Amino acid sequence: HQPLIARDGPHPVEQPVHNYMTKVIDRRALNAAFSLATEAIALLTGEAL
Amino acid sequence: DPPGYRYAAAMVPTGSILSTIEVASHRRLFDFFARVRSDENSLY
Amino acid sequence: EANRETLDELESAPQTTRVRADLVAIGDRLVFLEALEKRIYAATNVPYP
Repeated sequence: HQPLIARDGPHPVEQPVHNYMTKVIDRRALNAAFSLATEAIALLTGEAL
Repeated sequence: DPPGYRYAAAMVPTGSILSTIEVASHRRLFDFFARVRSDENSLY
Repeated sequence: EANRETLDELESAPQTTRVRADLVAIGDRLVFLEALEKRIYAATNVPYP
């Protein structure tokens, strides 16, 4: 909401003003990689034990 | 040529390295130098 | 009412803790003055932005 300061003639008489505004979300992502190895899987599983 | 890193005695370390540096910067310092992704078989 | 109760004001404060960060007074303002490339970007080949 912008304000007003009342001037004097002969300046054209100004009126109150309003601004109505929206925005859109901008979407993104992040990444990481955990990779294991086979003989580390065959252990945890309880197989090679 | 050089002997492998010994993984079983690293499970109980003597002391902690203070510095934080990319080690592959200076490779020539070491004898056996291994760089590993998330995991491998050799460790096991 | 041309003046309302801001919906965010109705929230209680979250728990705060004591963290160590350099607070510089520039002009009239407090500012965190921080160079991150130690905490983050150390021994990680991503270049400092």
